[PDB]
Amino acid sequence: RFRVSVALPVGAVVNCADNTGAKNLYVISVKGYHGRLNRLPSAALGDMVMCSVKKGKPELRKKVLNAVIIRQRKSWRRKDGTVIYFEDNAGVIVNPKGEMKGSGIAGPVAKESADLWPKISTHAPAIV
Amino acid sequence: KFEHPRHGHLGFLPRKRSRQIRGRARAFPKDDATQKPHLTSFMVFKAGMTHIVRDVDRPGSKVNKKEVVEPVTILEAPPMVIVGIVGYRQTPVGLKTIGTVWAHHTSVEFRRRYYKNWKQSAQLAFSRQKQFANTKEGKVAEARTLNAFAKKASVIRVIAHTQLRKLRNHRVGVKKAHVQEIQINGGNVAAKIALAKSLLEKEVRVDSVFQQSEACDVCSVTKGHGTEGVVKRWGVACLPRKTHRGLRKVACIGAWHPARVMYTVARAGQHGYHHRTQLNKKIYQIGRSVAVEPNQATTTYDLTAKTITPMGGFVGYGTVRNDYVMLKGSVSGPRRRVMTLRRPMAPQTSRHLKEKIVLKFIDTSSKIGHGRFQTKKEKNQWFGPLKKDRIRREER
Amino acid sequence: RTIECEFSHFAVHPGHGRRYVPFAFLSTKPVLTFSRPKCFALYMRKKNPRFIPWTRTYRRIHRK
RNA sequence: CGGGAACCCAGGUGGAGGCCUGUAGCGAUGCUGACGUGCAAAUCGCUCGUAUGAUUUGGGUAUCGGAGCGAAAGACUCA
RNA sequence: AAUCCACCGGCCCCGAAAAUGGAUGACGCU
RNA sequence: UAGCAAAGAUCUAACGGAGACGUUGGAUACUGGAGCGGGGAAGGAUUUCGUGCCAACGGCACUCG
RNA sequence: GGAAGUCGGCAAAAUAGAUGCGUAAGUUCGCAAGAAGCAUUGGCUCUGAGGGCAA
RNA sequence: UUAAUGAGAUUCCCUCUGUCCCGAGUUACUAUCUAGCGAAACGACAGUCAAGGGAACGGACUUGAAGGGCUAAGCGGGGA
RNA sequence: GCGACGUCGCUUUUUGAUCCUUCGAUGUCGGCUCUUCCUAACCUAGCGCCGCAGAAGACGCUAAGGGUUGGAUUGUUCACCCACUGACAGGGAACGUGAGCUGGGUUUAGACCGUCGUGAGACAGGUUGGUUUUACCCUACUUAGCUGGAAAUUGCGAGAA
RNA sequence: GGUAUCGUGAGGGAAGUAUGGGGUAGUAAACUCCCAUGCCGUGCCUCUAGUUUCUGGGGUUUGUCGAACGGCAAGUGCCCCGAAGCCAUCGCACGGUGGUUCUCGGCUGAACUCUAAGCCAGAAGCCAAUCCCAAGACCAGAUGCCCAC
RNA sequence: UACGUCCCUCUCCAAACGAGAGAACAUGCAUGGGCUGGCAUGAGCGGCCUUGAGGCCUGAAAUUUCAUGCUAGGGACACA
Ligand SMILES: [Mg+2]
Ligand SMILES: [Mg+2]
Ligand SMILES: [Mg+2]
Ligand SMILES: [Mg+2]
Ligand SMILES: [Mg+2]
Ligand SMILES: [Mg+2]
Ligand SMILES: [Mg+2]
Ligand SMILES: [Mg+2]
Ligand SMILES: [Mg+2]
Ligand SMILES: [Mg+2]
Ligand SMILES: [Mg+2]
Ligand SMILES: [Mg+2]
Ligand SMILES: [Mg+2]
Ligand SMILES: [Mg+2]
Ligand SMILES: [Mg+2]
Ligand SMILES: [Mg+2]
Repeated sequence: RFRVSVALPVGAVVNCADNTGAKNLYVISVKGYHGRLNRLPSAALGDMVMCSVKKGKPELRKKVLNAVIIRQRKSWRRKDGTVIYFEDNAGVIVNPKGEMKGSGIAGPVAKESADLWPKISTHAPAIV
Repeated sequence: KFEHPRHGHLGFLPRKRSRQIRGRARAFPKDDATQKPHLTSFMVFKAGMTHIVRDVDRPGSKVNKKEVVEPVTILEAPPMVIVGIVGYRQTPVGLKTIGTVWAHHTSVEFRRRYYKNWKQSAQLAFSRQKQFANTKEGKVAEARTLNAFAKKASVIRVIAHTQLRKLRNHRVGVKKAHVQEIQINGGNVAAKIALAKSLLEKEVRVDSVFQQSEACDVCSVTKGHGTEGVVKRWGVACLPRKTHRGLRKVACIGAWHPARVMYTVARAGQHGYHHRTQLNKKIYQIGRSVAVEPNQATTTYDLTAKTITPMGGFVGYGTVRNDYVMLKGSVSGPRRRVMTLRRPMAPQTSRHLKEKIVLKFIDTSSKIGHGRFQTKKEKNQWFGPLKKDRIRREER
Repeated sequence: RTIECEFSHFAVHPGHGRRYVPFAFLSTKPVLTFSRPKCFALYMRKKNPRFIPWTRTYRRIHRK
């Protein structure tokens, strides 16, 4: 895990950078979060979340499923001291265990999500 | 049923103004008589902050790898002039002083500390102690209590003050001398005065007290904010937008019983300007003065020539002219507030607190801006003879 | 060890700028660097570096 | 009127309407805003309803106490 | 040269516990 | 003590005065022609005007009202 | 990030003028409708027409 | 049953946002201090607690525990 | 591990009584917010013990120290699912908490409906719309000062960690 | 006596806590550690972010000073950028200590076993300590300086 | 008449007001220069871009070093 700034509270619509059909990733809840009071579960760059697809194919829509954040539109300060961020939120849609599930990513997957998911980096056009 | 973890820390009550700005070690380390007599504290002045780049160690994931940007603090540390020696009895009501030998000379900044005007005064402070020291009964009544600091004493504390005429900083508006007792943590108290008696009336510079890669504890007084409300002082919560009589409050500050407000509920009052300690602040460089080494911030991988002082000084402090100390991270001061270093309490035996350090880069880019230039002789290289100097370096 | 800026070609000493990964492609570098948020806010607006008096390329056009 | 053995396709004209936006006017929905020892024995702010009308308003003039008057709330009839 | 098989009787051990701090009335007494 | 917090910010000279006050000049403003405008009805009836005055009344003050 | 706040989008934002293009469901054919929805707006020098007074 | 109309009641969606996660900074005006002015509601006396008993949830009683005095700004627990 | 049969102590966020306090007024549930407290331990923490080989559960004791979530529908408490989590334990504090907020439910005066009633009207039936004042006083707390003080302001009264 | 400085510290407060990982080790599984993260706490402003009455610099809009220059009015016109300061689990730093006992494994054996006396041992626990406050705990703590009468 | 403290002024690590940290011929204050940093090419002019990263702002609730300018010492107790 990393000291990534949190960007995607529960109820955020991330879009799908994975050629599996979906378009949105309404964040249902962050997998791994330990509850705190009145605190909205906030996803981060490497975090795996649970999602419902709000736009895309119906064969995956009305269903709770998993996703790993690819890209974060919120600037997190890398520990090397380089504050970096993206055009757009993005998340792959993933196996409940954690696996790629979907055609290799159409976006620059970030470092904080590749070395926490050895199955994403092998499908991502660039790492940044 | 439902609840949350309690707001703020009850072990910093009362949230009260510290009784002096001078940071003062409440407790000095445990006396290990297996060590050498030494000085376990030192007063520095918070210049400001900056950040540096470090070659990392301690194999982990973010470590044993490429460098890291870690924020640091620059604490200007002029040498301290020891004036006295103070010994304590170990009596059943807690330590009590058993006398205080002074030096024969006592710097004119030290004697200001026993005044509040000093310029309409007649400067009689330590007049009958300079005179009576040159006597013979003086030498008697001085070795009569040094021969006491071995019979009755257990804790031996020199009295050091700061050199401020040696601190050409003006924004430190004070010309008194900050006076601080400093524990000696050697062994065999007989040989503990021997140190004290020796370095008395001699300047003690900070590297004599501390070493480079080891950590201290920073007794200091927080930046004050006056009367802060409940949401800022304790960080409780804001009531909803809809609230009447406003929303920056604690709604319920008491049940029916007890029918008194508790000391635990949050209320508005002094925030900041409290005495804090900041255990385990790790020194990264304890570099000497520009008067002796005008290449402070150039270690091995910045072969350029520069100093700690950023472009345009530290904001609100000035230039660092003395034996600065570079800690790691935050220090509970505003600029030009005296900090007291202290050798730490913790066991400190760890691969995260006892590891040595090399600094591959330090930033002298100006605090006042954004700064894109280190070492202003790089700024001149970016630009050209623009019209400011062109109207002077071409008008002759 | 100072990665030079993207839109104004400043020198960015480590820990000052704020890098940026556009949702696009680049064989050169996928991450863009900006010293000041002025340099970036004026890049989503997407001026050109030339035609801006304080950038660096302007100081290859207005200098000759 | 243009244009084609029925009366449709369009072009203008004109300026209707308990029509619309909106100023005054007249109202008072929301903030359950601000005041609540008021500015005020009911006000203030913003929002808001209507604004050619079954409209608003002046003066005069009618109808009042077991009564009057009421598009009716037992409303109003000098707090 | 003592040692048993069953029970009667408590003082006393557990059975038994709450929520402001805490009451033989207080200290204290053994 | 609560308060004297909605609605226009007075600034200056030299003059007067027993003294923050007034007057004049200059300055910057505000009302902004559904007006802090000029006229009337209803109502009030000397509030008009001038010269004084300054006790208490003008919720501060006043040389002014 | 975007109603997860809250009894409740309360409040605030947002929308916005003009012009051009389009504009469904339903329907008492009048409407709905400013539907929705897009699109263009500056400054400048121009070039067009648009009219009263006779051989 | 219904087109239109609705400061009507209701639900969703879109947009939008400090409603919120989670708050932060700024601004007038106040509060604050001052000069001038100056009320009132209210008022037995008052006025630290715990426990006991008690018209059974005490400010006074009982037994303990705190308490030097006078103070300015707050707050809203109590003074049923 | 409890279960026949059974019983016997102690239990209040219990179902009701009682009518003792309050009728010249203890302002109504729920929330928000915040603090506290208890253990009958939900989690972590400590061994214990089994048909407890590892794994992994299994039973138990000790501990109040720390921790115990985010949502959808509901005014709700409760309930229910959703999802996270080490787990989302159970309680008190005047059913903690309106001179703190909110005003959704109770909530009257308007109105509609259902049943009832000859009718006016009734319903602890439904629906909609519907005041939320005052701290400037004492203490509590919170910070902020000042000044006296040892026969705790007095005797000279005398006690030095 | 005053005034001044340095301490003492009775007493009160009190806080750090979870989770994953690597490690040796599919080992008649964990455990000093190594590594992060999260929450809480206390700080901080180097960076990043927010904030702008530096109304800083610029741009622009209606009105307006005869017009530029320059301004001004729009209770800060609007807009872009903006240092300083403040501030964010939006940034950052830091928060791993000694005894004492009971559960308990157990020792000696009496009158064979842990306890009847003699006893080690240790998780929490409590207790101090670090930490915050500080003699109305009235400091015969130490110390600087000094009167008139 | 003592040592001293306090007020007035100034400073600002402090601050609602007190209190605090200070200074009291000092780099103290005020200007200017320089640095540092914001902005983004100034009125005017030559041939619209050129002068030109120009002009302006930069410590002020209070960035940093250099040159010149002025620069209360009076009160109140202590004190009898
Ligand atoms: Mg309200
Ligand atoms: Mg209107
Ligand atoms: Mg008439
Ligand atoms: Mg959206
Ligand atoms: Mg009365
Ligand atoms: Mg008080
Ligand atoms: Mg008070
Ligand atoms: Mg309630
Ligand atoms: Mg909710
Ligand atoms: Mg009080
Ligand atoms: Mg202590
Ligand atoms: Mg203690
Ligand atoms: Mg000031
Ligand atoms: Mg002082
Ligand atoms: Mg200057
Ligand atoms: Mg100054």
